[PDB]
Amino acid sequence: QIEIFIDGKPAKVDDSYTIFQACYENGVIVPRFCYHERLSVAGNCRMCLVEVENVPKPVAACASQVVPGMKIKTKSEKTRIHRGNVMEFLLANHPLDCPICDQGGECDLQDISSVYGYGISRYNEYKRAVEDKNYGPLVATSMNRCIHCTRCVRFATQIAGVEDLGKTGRGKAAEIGTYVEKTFNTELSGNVVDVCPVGALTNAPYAFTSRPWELKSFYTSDVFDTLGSAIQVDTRGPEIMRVLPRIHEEINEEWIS
Amino acid sequence: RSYGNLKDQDRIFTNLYRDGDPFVKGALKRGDWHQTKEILSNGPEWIIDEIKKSGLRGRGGAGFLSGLKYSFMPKVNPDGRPSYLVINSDESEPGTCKDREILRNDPHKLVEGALVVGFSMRARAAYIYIRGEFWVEANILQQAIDEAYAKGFIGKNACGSGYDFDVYIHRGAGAYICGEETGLIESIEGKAGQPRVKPPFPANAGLYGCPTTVTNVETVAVCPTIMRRGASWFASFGRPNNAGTKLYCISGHVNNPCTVEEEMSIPLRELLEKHCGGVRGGWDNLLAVIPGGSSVPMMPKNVCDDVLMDFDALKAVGSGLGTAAVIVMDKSTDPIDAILRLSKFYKHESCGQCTPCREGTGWIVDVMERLLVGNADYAEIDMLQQVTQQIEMHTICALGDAAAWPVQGLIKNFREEIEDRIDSYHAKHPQLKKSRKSNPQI
Amino acid sequence: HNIRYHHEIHTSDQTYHSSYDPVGETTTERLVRYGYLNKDQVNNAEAVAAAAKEFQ
Amino acid sequence: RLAAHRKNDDNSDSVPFEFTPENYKEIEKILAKYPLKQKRSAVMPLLYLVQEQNNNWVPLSAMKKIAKLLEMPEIDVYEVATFYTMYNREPVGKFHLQICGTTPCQLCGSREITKAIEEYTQTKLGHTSADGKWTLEEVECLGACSNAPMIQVNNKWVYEDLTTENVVKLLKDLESGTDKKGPQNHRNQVEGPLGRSTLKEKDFLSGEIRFSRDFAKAKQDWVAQKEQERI
Amino acid sequence: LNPYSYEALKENHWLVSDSSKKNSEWTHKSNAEQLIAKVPIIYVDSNIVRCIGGTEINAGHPQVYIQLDTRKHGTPQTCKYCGLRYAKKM
Amino acid sequence: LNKENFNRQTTVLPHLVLSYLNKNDYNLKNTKNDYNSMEELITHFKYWSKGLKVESGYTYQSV
Ligand SMILES: Cc1cc2nc3c(=O)[nH]c(=O)nc-3n(C[C@H](O)[C@H](O)[C@H](O)COP(=O)(O)O)c2cc1C
Ligand code: SF4
Ligand code: SF4
Ligand code: SF4
Ligand code: FES
Ligand code: FES
Ligand SMILES: [Zn+2]
Repeated sequence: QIEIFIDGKPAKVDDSYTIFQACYENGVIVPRFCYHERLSVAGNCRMCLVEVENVPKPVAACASQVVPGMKIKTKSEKTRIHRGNVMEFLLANHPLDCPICDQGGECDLQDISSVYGYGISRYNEYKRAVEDKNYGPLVATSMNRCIHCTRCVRFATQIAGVEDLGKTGRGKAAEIGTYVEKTFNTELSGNVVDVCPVGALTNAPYAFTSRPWELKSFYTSDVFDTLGSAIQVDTRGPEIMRVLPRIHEEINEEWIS
Repeated sequence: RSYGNLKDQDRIFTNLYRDGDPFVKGALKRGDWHQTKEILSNGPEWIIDEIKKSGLRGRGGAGFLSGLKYSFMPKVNPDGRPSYLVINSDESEPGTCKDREILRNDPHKLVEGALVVGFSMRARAAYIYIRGEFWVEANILQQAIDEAYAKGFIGKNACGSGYDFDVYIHRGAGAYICGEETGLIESIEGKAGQPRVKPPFPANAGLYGCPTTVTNVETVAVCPTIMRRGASWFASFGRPNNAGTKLYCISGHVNNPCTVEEEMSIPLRELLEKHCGGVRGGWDNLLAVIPGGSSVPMMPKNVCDDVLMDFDALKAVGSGLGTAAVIVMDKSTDPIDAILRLSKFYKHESCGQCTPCREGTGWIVDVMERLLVGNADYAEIDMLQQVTQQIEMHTICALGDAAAWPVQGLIKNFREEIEDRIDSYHAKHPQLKKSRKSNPQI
Repeated sequence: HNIRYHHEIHTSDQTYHSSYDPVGETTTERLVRYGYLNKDQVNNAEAVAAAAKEFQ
Repeated sequence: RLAAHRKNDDNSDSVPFEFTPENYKEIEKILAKYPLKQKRSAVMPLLYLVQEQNNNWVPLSAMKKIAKLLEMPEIDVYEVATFYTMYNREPVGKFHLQICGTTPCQLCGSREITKAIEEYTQTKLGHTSADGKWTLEEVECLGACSNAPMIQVNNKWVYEDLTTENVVKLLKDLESGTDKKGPQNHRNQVEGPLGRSTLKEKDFLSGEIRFSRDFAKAKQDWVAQKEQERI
Repeated sequence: LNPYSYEALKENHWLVSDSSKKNSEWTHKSNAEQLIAKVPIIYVDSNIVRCIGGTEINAGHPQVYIQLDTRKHGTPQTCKYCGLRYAKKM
Repeated sequence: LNKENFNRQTTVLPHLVLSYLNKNDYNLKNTKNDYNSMEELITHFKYWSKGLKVESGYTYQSV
């Protein structure tokens, strides 16, 4: 139990918290791409960088523990500059794919850019291009959109229990996926799509058919297995369009088969 | 006093020019492995205090105080887990070629220093991380370690002091990022070798989750001689807070490129026209000098005429000692071309783990390629400065700063040259319409 | 090539609020309503002074 | 190099691989070098062993065999073999020339010697010859900046101080196998040309060198002084 | 070959194929598939190609970059905005 | 008088004030659109799919 400061308002947290956890519990939203509440902590992206006094370098909120008496300034101009720089680097090599990307309308990259980025670009060179891989009829791949966030690798290793995904190569030319031509065959495979923040991995049956804003959602439970998985059904008119998992923490945690 | 002009008696590496057998026979003839039992008889705290009083600082390109850093290691492990000492024999910093000479000429010095330091920190084993390009050096060091086992200096009754110490060689493949300590540990643990997020630091959790420390070859190799000679002898050389001798490797546009050992805080010009035969074409023909590795920003002649070669002196002028690598450039050198090649080096050696480095290295290379030919704008220099300032100090490890610094130095020292190149290109190449498309691939 | 200040830093979004007590309210009513006094200890100098200091 | 497995008829799953008994003894020694629970740490050495016994490149089947041997997933072996540029994942020519191109070697004429090698071997800077004898590739700094420009062969042997004609002579010697290691001129290892400038004394450098200290008295002085200052 | 077979589905992004391409005048109400199939493959010298679907910016589609360095040498790739197909020259 | 310049045709230049003061914004708007910039394409998509976001508050404006 230690006292910290977030934008001038004193708060009390536990000494085991990270800055991101304290900010979220105190109602402060910090942008993120690689941190997930159920996977291991990675610090590869840098969108969660915040500004703290007496610490010259920006500190990653998700991968740094709180210090008694520290002050986090998420509304300073320095934090805005940090977020703008990171967003600029993230979008330097991103493809102009939003009209054809199934993530449009619910992409975290789009919303984070709109809210926190500088709002305009200056990169005027060729972007990298990546050939697409085949993972099976459930997962569609567009690997030009990947930001190397490692969420899929961590999900496959730590949640699904399969060891087929990884990162091969070095530098800007490194690629995420299997080294050889191998399908991503497993139960809970489609869940990896929900983990990936960009349109790099998409729901292959749910390809091009719908957009997020033209759907109505209902909460219900599944009957395909005797675990009553809490699910969300998204429909457009008289047609059911997709099924997503919910949060229960006593059934299915976050995941569906 | 005027620093420099060191006597031959005060050299530590007397085998640097191969004047004797590098193996155990020559090592004993040169005084290695002498009175090591008496050194190990004293407590580790005494060794720590002697290293602290000697004033030895890290030779790996940082300059941290070795004694305090070694003292950071824990004194006891309640879990029963061991402690590891790691020798950073990887050397991929451009311009630096000293540890190769140490390994291929004085391996037993490295082994003795490893034993002494590991005993000082109560470490079980020592892992020496040699780059794969040092095949011959790895073989020579392995033969020296085999001789040390055969003579009963390390392992089981190491020097007859009751301490167990094993020395192992881990040969790593081609990767500059493997010189970074956490990346080095990850490389040892059967992984790619990407740097970790600190904290935690290796003093708490390092190799295999056990406490670990990573240190350069030179400091380890000079520790036993310091212990035998004494802290005062080492501190008697160089400026305050810059004590001891230093190995300088000089290459490029100099008359006599070579590796020498000299008292620290030596004047730069005095060093060049004492040991390296002077700049090609004379001192007036000098254009720029890189005082340390390629990470350190380049210097113009104005400060090179007077600056000394040490940590504080080079830091006060906007540079650093780094790994004591000296690169000399003539008036026939194109600074833009050299810095572009350095940026291309840094682009290829990024591990790609974290965003700012992974994109900014390529962006810097792409901008510098157009800057070289003049097909750019006056505002692109400021854009490059801002891009470097965005890359640096935002990444996981310190490689992003090492990639940002040389371009900043080049801009600060030859903005006028860059502008002249751009002006000539635009004067010889009229163009009215501006393309809305991306720049052509180079 | 300058993009850092494409978005406005200072904007005209400031709001200012004023809150006043009733004009006809006396000192004793203000002290009682604010939980610094009770109706019984009215018309007593010590209670009024203590409530005034506590309020101040 | 591509960060993926290229489809090759001679590099498929049907391609056999098996360690030699001498390589098996080397494997058990390497595994003895590491803790019992950290067998995966031996992935980098074993890869070299493969590259030793299979013509300087590492096939996919060898990587699968290493993964099975070390009880680690194949994807980790893939990541290790792809991260490091010193491992060849495709067959390579008889003489793999790795010309240094970093700025210290560039200032000494790396481009000129590269052009000389190009015009002799009839093979471009990043290419393998038609007959397969030569594979020219450009690499970063090789830690021999003082003896620049310099090249390396087969990740084994380094040759320094090359000129336009000396590199041609070195290539001919490598073809005939009668080459000279180290510098290609009178230079003696790292000491510069025109002789040396330091370590001139020889009486001290040819006899027994000793430096004796009384560590017992040193320790007694240290304990006495720390106790005195603590009191 | 059976369009519902494993190989045909696997080499068609797990979709039922149509070699005649004449199902799309009813399902998609046009003959664009035939017309785009009438365009041959463009062979590019470099490893990457840039498509904008026209001679100038804003006349076509946003700039996209297509990789031609494939796992199998010379495998053609399709632009995802316009149907043009490219391959690395030899 | 100029011979080939556009100012020869007429004396009215409806962009002279805007280009004089807001040169930086004039340059960015005239060089980057949603066909060659990622940020601008994201802005276009969000603008035409969900619209701009307006901070909560009350206003009254008369003309
Ligand atoms: C990108 C990078 C590369 C490095 N390369 C080396 C190297 O080749 N050798 C070395 O001794 N230290 C290298 N270092 C420094 C080490 O991380 C570490 O600071 C040093 O080994 C500490 O030892 P010292 O106290 O003896 O200097 C590098 C650091 C970075 C960030
Ligand atoms: S993943 Fe898709 S919607 Fe998201 S910003 Fe990138 S291209 Fe646009
Ligand atoms: S394919 Fe997507 S989820 Fe996977 S690592 Fe890449 S960006 Fe993250
Ligand atoms: S700064 Fe570069 S080298 Fe260091 S962790 Fe990030 S990507 Fe890797
Ligand atoms: S969310 Fe913290 S570094 Fe990625
Ligand atoms: S630059 Fe070539 S060996 Fe260092
Ligand atoms: Zn197109």
